[PDB]
Amino acid sequence: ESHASCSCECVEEKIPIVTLKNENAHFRYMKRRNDFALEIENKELVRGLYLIPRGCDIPKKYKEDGLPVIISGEVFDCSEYIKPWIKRDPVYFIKLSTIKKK
Repeated sequence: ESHASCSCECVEEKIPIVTLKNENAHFRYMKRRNDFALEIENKELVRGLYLIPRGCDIPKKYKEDGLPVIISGEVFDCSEYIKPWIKRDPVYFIKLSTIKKK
């Protein structure tokens, strides 16, 4: 179990989606973005959307494409992005509390 700290806060309103506890996931390297996302097993909770551990400094040992991991944290969106005029990358954000290699 590696504990983590995440500080990329929402500007307008945090919109909580779901809280994950000991969730199976895989890290996915995102070529265009050039960042790592998490794909979780329980697709029904996030519509299959990848989770961006935004602002979280992840230990280098987890940054491998396809690595199975076990994660906990708060999945959320930000209302500033929920606007009729906003075109967005379809993702949710996650504030990670723990990550473990599966």
